[PDB]
Amino acid sequence: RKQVSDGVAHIHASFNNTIVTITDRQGNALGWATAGGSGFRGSRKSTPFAAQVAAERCADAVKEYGIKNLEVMVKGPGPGRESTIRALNAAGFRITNITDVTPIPHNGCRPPKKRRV
Amino acid sequence: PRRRVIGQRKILPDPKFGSELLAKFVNILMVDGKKSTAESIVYSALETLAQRSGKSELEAFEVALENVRPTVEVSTYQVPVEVRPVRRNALAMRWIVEAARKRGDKSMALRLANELSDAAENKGTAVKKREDVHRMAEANKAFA
Amino acid sequence: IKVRENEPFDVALRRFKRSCEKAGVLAEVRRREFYEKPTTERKRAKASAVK
RNA sequence: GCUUGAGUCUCGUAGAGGGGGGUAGAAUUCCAGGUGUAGCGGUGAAAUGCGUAGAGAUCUGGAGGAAUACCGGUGGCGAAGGCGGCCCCCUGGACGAAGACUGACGCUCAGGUGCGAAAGCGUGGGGAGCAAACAGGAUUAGAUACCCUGGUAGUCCACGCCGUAAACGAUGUCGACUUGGAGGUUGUGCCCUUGAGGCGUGGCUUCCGGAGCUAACGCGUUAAGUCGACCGCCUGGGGAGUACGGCCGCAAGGUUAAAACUCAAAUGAAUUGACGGGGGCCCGCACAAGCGGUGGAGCAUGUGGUUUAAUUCGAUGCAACGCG
Repeated sequence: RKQVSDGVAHIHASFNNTIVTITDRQGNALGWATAGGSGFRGSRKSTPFAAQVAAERCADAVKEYGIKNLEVMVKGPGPGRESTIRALNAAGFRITNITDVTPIPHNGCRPPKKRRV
Repeated sequence: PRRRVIGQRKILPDPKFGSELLAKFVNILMVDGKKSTAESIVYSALETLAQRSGKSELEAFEVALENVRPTVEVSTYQVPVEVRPVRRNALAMRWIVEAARKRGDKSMALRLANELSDAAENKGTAVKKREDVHRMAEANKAFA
Repeated sequence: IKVRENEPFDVALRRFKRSCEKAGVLAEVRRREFYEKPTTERKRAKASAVK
């Protein structure tokens, strides 16, 4: 179906969850998979293992497109992200670019207070 | 074990088959320092195991014990960790013997002969203990 | 940031991420505007950097 | 009168000094649209919350507000509060080089006047994020908290008020003298520059230390050393920086400022120890790895209690309870 043959893997690692979205070069999503949607709810959805099985599961569900090349775009910090791109070249993809696209303000908005734990 | 790294003591092999593996199996089975009784039970049970399966003695034992050896075992985290080989077959024998004590047959040689026979086609209780351990270490795979 | 595919490679192993953004810069902008704790955190950081 | 104090002029230097105006780029939120699909978010774990009315992720376009990553530095500037993108306009101070000029014009300062973070107040705007109050979810014995999800005043602008802070180098201002070392920053002169040069002379500043001082801790040419001038303030702890009165303030409150009564201490620095849900290193059947027990049953024996005429006395966390 529609046979795009090149895409972008936007991986959005945060501290609590990694969410991998495989799209095309136009930016239209072709299929996604989160670490929290792969079993292991909770303290286990923020691990490199959960991110890699999230990326394995996002490599599935884009078989209908015949993607061979993809760029990787990485957001946020997280226990994910590093393992995530590994799972992508464990799934036959030719990984072309690895950009880190974490949003950094140039002293913009005030961050929240928190955490007197 | 706080300080002292240790050696280990050498057990005498089995007086019928020369197997230190099976010698540790009669030590796992032994209660109250009665070794003669336990080796009688092991010779009877493995003798009917060799007669039933028709293979041989300690390769029927080695198959029936090969089906129950654990692969890996498990804030409070239950991490999976790879079992050492001596601990591997030590756990194998402890689960066979414990499950054989759980059974409801007549004699201990029949309970353990039927438990090793149920472990030869891996359908007994010790294999459910191994699958249980492997479900715990398989569910919690996310910690390494 | 960006690293182009090499002609004969298995792992890109980009270190672009490490030299700048991940470790410090995003973990710093998770928490409060002070003016006060940074003046003392930098004061004791430059007072610790001593022989 | 005089120039060694103070000041003026010439030429430059560095600077987040101030006020006004403009602009730029990242990011957050919102709105509209494309793809796409079952979760997202959150936590120690959860739930509230958002989501098949299509969220989150992702791309495009727009709006708006605030703050200005990197440079960034015990770096700089300012009397202090404080001041951080870039550009323009108006403007204050400092420092340096040589020379000229005035000629003690100086120092401090009670009352007085001005400036004075943040929160707060008034009027009018603005309102993206954050967030007192507030609401819900948790946690808990309770939880009017810490944690989570939302969230209003406020934070932002204009003008006025307030007038305070651990407004702190807890160190008033001005001047003079008194061994050193390593830096930072900003001027400048000289000398093969023949480096990542050399040698000097100023301004501000950081760390360590000598004499000296100090209760000690420490300060140590930027003094808490050695002196001089003027000011401010102190006189045991509490009551109390409170009440009354005055002045100020829209208010909140600010400032000035007692007494009765009560205690024989309150305090500073340092020492020894003990302790810590502080840190480092180390041990023991301490935990872990195992095996067998106890707690359940009947009996033995000891104890507490009860009973009794008496149920002899003693032992009572560990280290009393088949103990004397």
